[PDB]
Amino acid sequence: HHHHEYDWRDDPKVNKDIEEDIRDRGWHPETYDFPYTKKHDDWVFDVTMPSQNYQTDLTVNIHPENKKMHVMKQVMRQSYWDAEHDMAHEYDYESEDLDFQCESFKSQHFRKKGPISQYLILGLLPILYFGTEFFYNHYPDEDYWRVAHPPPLDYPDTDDTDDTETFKDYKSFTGRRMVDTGIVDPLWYDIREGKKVYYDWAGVNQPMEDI
Amino acid sequence: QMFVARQVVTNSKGEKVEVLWNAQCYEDIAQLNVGFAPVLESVDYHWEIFLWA
Amino acid sequence: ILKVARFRVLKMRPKISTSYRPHGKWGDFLACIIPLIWCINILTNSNLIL
Amino acid sequence: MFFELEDIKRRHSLYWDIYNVQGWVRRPDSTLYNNVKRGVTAGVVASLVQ
Amino acid sequence: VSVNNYFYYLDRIKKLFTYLNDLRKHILKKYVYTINHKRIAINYLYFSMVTGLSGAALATMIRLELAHPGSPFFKGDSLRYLQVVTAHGLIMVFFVVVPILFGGFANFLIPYHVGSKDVAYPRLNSIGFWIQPCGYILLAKIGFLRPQFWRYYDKTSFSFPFLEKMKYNQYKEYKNDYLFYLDFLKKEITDDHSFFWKARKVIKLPQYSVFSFVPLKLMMWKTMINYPESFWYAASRVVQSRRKKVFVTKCSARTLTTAGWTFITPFSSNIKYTGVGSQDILILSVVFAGISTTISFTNLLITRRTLAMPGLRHRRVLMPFVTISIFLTLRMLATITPVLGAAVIMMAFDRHWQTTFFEYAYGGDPILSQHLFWFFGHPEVYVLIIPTFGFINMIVPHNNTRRVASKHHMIWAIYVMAYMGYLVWGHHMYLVGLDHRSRTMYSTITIMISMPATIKVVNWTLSLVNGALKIDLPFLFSMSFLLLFLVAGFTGMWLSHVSLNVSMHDTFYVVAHFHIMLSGAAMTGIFSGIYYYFNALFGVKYSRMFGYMHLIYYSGGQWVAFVPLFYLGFSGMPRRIHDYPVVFMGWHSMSTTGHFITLVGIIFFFLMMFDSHIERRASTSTTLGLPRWYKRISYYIFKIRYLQHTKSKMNGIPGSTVRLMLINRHFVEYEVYE
Amino acid sequence: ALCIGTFDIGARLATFRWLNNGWQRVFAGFEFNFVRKIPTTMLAALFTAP
Amino acid sequence: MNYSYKRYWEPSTAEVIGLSLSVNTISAALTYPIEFVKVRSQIRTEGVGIRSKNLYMGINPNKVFREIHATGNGLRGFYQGFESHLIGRLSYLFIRNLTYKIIYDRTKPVKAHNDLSHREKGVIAGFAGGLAAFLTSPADLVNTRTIAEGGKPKEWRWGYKGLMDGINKIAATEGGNAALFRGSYANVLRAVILNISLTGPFDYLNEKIWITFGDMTWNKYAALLWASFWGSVATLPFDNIRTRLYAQNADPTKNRLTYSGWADAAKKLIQHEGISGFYVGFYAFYIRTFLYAWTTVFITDKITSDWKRKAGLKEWQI
Ligand code: HEA
Ligand code: HEA
Ligand SMILES: CCCCCCCCCCCCCCCCCC(=O)OC[C@H](COP(=O)([O-])OCC[N+](C)(C)C)OC(=O)CCCCCCCCCCCCCCCCC
Ligand SMILES: CCCCCCCCCCCCCCCCCC(=O)OC[C@H](COP(=O)([O-])OCC[N+](C)(C)C)OC(=O)CCCCCCCCCCCCCCCCC
Ligand SMILES: [Cu+2]
Repeated sequence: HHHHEYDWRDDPKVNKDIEEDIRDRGWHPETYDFPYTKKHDDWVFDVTMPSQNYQTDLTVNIHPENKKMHVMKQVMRQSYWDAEHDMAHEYDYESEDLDFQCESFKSQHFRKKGPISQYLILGLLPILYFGTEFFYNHYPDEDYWRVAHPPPLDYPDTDDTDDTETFKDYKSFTGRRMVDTGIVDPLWYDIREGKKVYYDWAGVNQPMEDI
Repeated sequence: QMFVARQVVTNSKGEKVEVLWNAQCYEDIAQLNVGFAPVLESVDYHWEIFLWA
Repeated sequence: ILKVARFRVLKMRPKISTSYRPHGKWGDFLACIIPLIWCINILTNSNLIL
Repeated sequence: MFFELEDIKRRHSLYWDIYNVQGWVRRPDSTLYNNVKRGVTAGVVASLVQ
Repeated sequence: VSVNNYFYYLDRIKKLFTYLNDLRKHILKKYVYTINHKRIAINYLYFSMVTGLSGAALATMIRLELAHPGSPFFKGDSLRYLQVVTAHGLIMVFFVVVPILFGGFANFLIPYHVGSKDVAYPRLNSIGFWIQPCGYILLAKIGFLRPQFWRYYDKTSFSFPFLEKMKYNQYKEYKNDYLFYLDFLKKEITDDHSFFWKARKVIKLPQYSVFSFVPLKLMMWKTMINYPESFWYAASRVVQSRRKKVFVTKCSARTLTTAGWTFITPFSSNIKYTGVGSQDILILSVVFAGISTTISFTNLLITRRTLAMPGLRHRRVLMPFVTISIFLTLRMLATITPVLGAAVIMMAFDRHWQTTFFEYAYGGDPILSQHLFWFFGHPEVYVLIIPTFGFINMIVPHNNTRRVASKHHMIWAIYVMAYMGYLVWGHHMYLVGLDHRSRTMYSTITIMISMPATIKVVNWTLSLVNGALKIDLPFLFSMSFLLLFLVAGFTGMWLSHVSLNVSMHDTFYVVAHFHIMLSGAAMTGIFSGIYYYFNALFGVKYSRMFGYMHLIYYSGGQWVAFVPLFYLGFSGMPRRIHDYPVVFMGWHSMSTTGHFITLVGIIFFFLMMFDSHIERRASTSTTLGLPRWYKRISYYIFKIRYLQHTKSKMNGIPGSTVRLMLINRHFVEYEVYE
Repeated sequence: ALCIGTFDIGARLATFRWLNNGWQRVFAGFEFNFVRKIPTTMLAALFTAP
Repeated sequence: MNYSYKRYWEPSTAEVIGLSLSVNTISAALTYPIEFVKVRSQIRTEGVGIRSKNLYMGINPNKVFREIHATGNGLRGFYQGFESHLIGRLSYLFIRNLTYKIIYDRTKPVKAHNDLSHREKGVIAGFAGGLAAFLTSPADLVNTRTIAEGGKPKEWRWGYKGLMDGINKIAATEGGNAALFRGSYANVLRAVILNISLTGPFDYLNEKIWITFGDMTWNKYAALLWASFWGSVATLPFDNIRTRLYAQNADPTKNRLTYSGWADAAKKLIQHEGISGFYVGFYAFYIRTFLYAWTTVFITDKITSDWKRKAGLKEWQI
């Protein structure tokens, strides 16, 4: 039972640093009782339907299009947990508290929503987990997610990458004729100095240096 | 959500009895609002649906 | 699709469904004629190929 | 070196992969001046008509 | 009087520590040690979200590999691709759909719908939930794990010399025989307590007779004499040489693979073909999954038979259709779990004891293994699909505020489908050479499973008509489920055509069939059930905007991802190949695009959960306490309360005249005035 | 229109091109990994929003 | 990874002094109103703390900015302390860079690709920052009080029209030059923590992103965002306590809370505000740190890359 004293720092009316949630205009979950037993919606008239009797009043016509503005009724704010009180309500005394269910219905365990930042993880779970399975674990391998760079001129060996030979294969007689056939696309690089420079239309990045 | 309607009738005993048409759910107690306020919101979330077994 | 999407929402002539129980007996037999025709066609074509 | 944070630049050895044409490869025509020119042209024409 | 305590910050810190300890105890007693079925179901749902993300990541790996030919993802690692495919299939069947449905929905709704205080075995419920994670981990990480854990550039020759103990076998001779030991010490030392690595390079330096090729990390024994780790650091990634070629072998252990989620023999049941490792992991994990399923269906079926409410002991027509479907699937799992367990136990015995259960040379037959697995197999898929029928049969009448078309006939249709599930197991074995009598029996009993499903379709369609429709978010998911189930059902019926199945067995046509059935229809029904019980699951109203985004991206993504798979199946694309003819790359790319659309939908679903828990608004049922308008007086009461509620909502919003005035006079930017 | 197509629409287009020029397509298929362009387009829209 | 450093070209003492002074002046001019808002936010909760709940915890930087602009001075009213903040910032940077360059040149490794470890560089930077913050404590004290006198009653305002004016007023009213170093220890701690909480995380995430994604261009900026976040987390409590000690008037009557030192300030912050009170103005401080670091790193990278290209370093050495 009971409650602590008054502190103006906790009062939104006095402490202007407390930002007001306009979606909680008429709802104060800290005053909620469990189970909820307070009526907050009853008959409302004189909004568009007058509360008086003009059914057979030939001098009065009802125009609901002229509905006067009223205070907006926000959707009901869910209850917020009172941690300590909750941790004092569901607390168990070992070997001195009987294993029984009380007669009062207030012993029911009600679910009151808590902090929100935890669900931020739930917001980013499909991203982070995927990163955890592709970036942190580097699956399938290290070089898949890296930006693609071709190997340099004749690296790591002329067997895997016979670029120089390919150059000759495109500068020899036969190679030229092959390009004339149109079944072989033109050469996609040039050997300048000891470096291989890809043409702009090739569509690849330049090879990295041998640092 | 407690009672959708109220009614006053007279039985064969001449008594002015009260009948409260409750709010129902379609086969799902999960979809039933187990509340004790004259409202329409589902404010109460009971962890133990059958508290006293 | 037309009847449900154009005349079955709350604002467009809904129906007061006063029906305690389903009372269908041979509706399954009548409706399963179309699957029966499909089975006949599949069996005939498959056997003729086989 | 200059302030609290040092943007350490690290040299790295060569790496390469099997394929080269399905990742991030900056286009040659995508320069600052060219992008600004084309975007400004399209934007001013569309804005004038709008 | 005035109190000047020197430790006020310290009083605050003491209160913080007390709060943290009390909160730890509260969390342990409420979410870890609890037997509460609702909390256990919520934990099941979150664990299932994690496992569904794992399965989606595995499917993403598969689709990235299949995006275009040439093995762009695994780079020729066919064994790794097969392991990934098997893990995806197994954890999607046994650790996403089954956990979601049974764990979450059963443990949440059976106490509700049947009307029982918790379950018959709360201990068994907790046990099943907390034994799920080990099987999930074992079945989901076989794509990352194999006994050949080292990569092709890992110089095993740097550390494996430290493994060979046959090098010191000579000294083992004289440990119990000192007689000649002194003579053994008079020999010539060649490689005694020393390691020599042969030249790995051609060095032309005649000044040096011998060149030391000791690994660079093994030179200073001091640094290694106090390090409590194996010598693998000297062999793990110590060379820059790489071979970025598809044809090079990155495993050198061709046997280290798996045989798909359908264990095919003798491939599964022989170390000669599937080496020790992932295959054994899968077999024993299936044993464990069978044990967990046994616990689950025991706990759930004893509850309804014993702890049911007095009026719903035997009248299954009164329970919600999801509960009817769950109980039917639990009985089906009760029947098939012993068969599956026997099959996998026989596979394990054949692998590690050479019992030759499936070796034809001396009596065995792999066809027996196929028969056992598929006897379990098809009833498993019918277990997976049926509860979604319950989800739609609950959601559609709720929003339409009318009775379902024929609940009795739908129940008998799903029950006869369950009956036929035990005589159609052979339609997966048309080509294995079964006798024509059995093959015809399987075909004729399979084609007649279209009879019960069409009853379900007709009943859903007739439930959609002649009622007061209240469009919600679960309803749209129900429509998506119906649309997806229309396609997969008729394609599967086509798969019972014998000649077509001959031309479509083990094909992406079958893949698209059971993915439109499972990935599309079953997961869409699961999502619809989640939205339908969102308040019951979380206590707050869900987020319409991100929910609609998830609905749009997830539902269409299934079509975009699995219609091209139909087109590929008609083109002759065999399953379980990471490389294919280049005439399939367009539709494979379209399928991967659809999969990424589905991933965006999943992102939107997690975002909608996050935004709903930001919102923190109490949910109001659309029925307003009158689910059924059995009487015109009930209709009048609902209409009055609905008008009052709408009037209450429309406060703070200006009237029609004011809004029209503002809209008409919005524009205020003029040049010349009077 | 000149002011808004030079500094707003043109800036949007220039930032989008500067951020999304290098995402190459697939030769005979479709750009399956379009999710890589979502954080990039979000950054482009945020940068040119004000 | 210690082989991977790239120190082929190292700027001279004059070069580092000039570049640091110029680029840091530009950054401080760009991002001073953010620090004005941050100091303003830390003062309006000097004894109240965070009293809102859930997503509303903290003080809205946009709300503070709107109020300060509605004061009537406009954007020009955010640089009152910038008149004195710039001199203090530049003096701190000059002293810190001199000490850092001297200690580094007396201890740097011989090989151009070998650099001191993050721990050694953190020790050097912490010593340099502590020394410079102790030497620039009067300037930082004058700067903070100029910002502080906007959210305080007319009786509590010091009324400093500049930097030398503030120095003279403090040396006269509060006893002497010894009163110029109020909060000097707090400033020293703030500089020490700030000098060690950025390079570490920045290099961490930059190298890990490179390993994951190769030599892309967003790697350094994402790492800078991460480093700014972690530096703000590590430094904000010390900066908050420094602001509290700077804004504490000599007269005990003109103080919402009276502190006898850094420990007393921390104790009272924990007692009245709580643990969450140290991170008031986190968004403003983090945005300021990120923008300052981005401007400085970008301009320094451009200038130093141009100088390396002029000097003749190979493109992989730049
Ligand atoms: C939950 C999953 C699920 C469901 C419900 C089904 C349902 C059906 N399945 Fe199948 N199936 C699988 C999951 C499922 N299946 C899996 C996973 C495999 C492969 C296992 C593996 O090998 O890996 C498989 C394999 C499989 C094969 C083997 C293909 C091959 O390998 O050769 C065959 C063929 O007989 C088949 C048939 C059927 C039939 C006839 C139905 C019927 O029950 C469906 C009938 C339903 C309808 C008929 C309703 C549709 C209604 C209509 C009115 C359609 C008409 C509409 C239009 C034409 C617009 N299935
Ligand atoms: C129900 C099971 C299930 C599900 C959902 C899926 C989903 C998907 N499947 Fe698969 N699949 C199988 C069962 C499933 N699959 C089986 C049994 C096999 C055969 C194994 C074999 O061939 O041996 C198979 C094989 C298979 C292959 C074969 C590869 C090959 O043979 O070449 C491919 C490749 O295209 C593929 C693709 C996909 C894709 C792109 C999805 C996408 O739909 C993925 C979308 C992601 C989700 C659907 C997860 C939902 C996310 C959540 C986090 C849910 C959790 C949240 C809650 C609801 C609480 N699947
Ligand atoms: C220890 C605690 C946890 C640590 C977790 C660490 C990771 C956290 C999660 C990731 C954060 C975001 C990082 C984005 C960086 C993007 C940079 C970039 O250009 O990337 C290019 C890459 C690759 O683009 P690509 O398609 O051109 O390259 C394919 C590979 N080659 C080059 C061979 C053709 O794209 C992405 O990474 C897209 C990221 C989108 C946003 C999602 C982030 C997670 C991504 C996981 C893998 C991809 C799954 C896609 C579907 C996801 C659905 C959920
Ligand atoms: C992101 C910006 C995108 C801009 C795209 C469009 C660009 C082209 C159009 C630009 C129009 C605006 C600039 C006009 C410049 C010329 C006028 C001028 O400078 O006059 C002298 C102005 C006059 O200011 P003034 O306020 O005295 O104006 C005089 C009129 N009264 C007094 C009545 C209000 O002087 C200054 O601005 C002095 C300060 C220098 C600039 C400071 C910039 C600060 C930027 C924000 C920093 C962060 C703040 C906190 C944010 C929230 C917390 C994190
Ligand atoms: Cu089957």
